[PDB]
Amino acid sequence: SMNPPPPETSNPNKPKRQTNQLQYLLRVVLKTLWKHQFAWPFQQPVDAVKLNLPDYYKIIKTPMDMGTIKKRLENNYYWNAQECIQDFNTMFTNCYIYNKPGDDIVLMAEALEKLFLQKINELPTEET
Ligand SMILES: Cc1noc(C)c1-c1ccc2nc(-c3cnn(CC(C)(C)O)c3)nc(N3CCOC[C@@H]3c3ccccc3)c2c1
Repeated sequence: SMNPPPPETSNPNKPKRQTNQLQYLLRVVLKTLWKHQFAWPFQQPVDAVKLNLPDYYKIIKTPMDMGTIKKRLENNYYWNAQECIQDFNTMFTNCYIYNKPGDDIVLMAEALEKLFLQKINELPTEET
């Protein structure tokens, strides 16, 4: 089998912006998560071929990972902080769909998501 093409990290027709919130997401939120003990499985797309995962890309049609989100923040791909926050949420949700509650990968995701939500509370309250 084959993996699909990864999600785009640049698009020459999509308008770009840097906001205070998008900056905080790169400089504070992603940085914290990236260095965490349980980050590594989320630092790049799920290689479903190499991990031999049954029907992964048949169940997960909107894949997402921190590797992608990191390059997207670095390339000023997003217009809004909400676009980025929904990428984080997609990634967690995906994990909780494909994997059994309480399995190791889910406990890792749950720890990252708790840390995510703590740092999302510190966001500048207005996007400028
Ligand atoms: C699936 C899935 N859904 O959301 C995410 C995120 C995943 C995901 C992503 C990457 C993964 N990478 C591995 C992995 C890559 N190398 N190794 C080390 C070694 C010695 C080859 O086993 C383990 N291993 C992974 N899983 C695959 C499924 O079962 C558990 C196994 C795992 C999880 C955590 C630690 C070790 C192994 C996993 C999983």
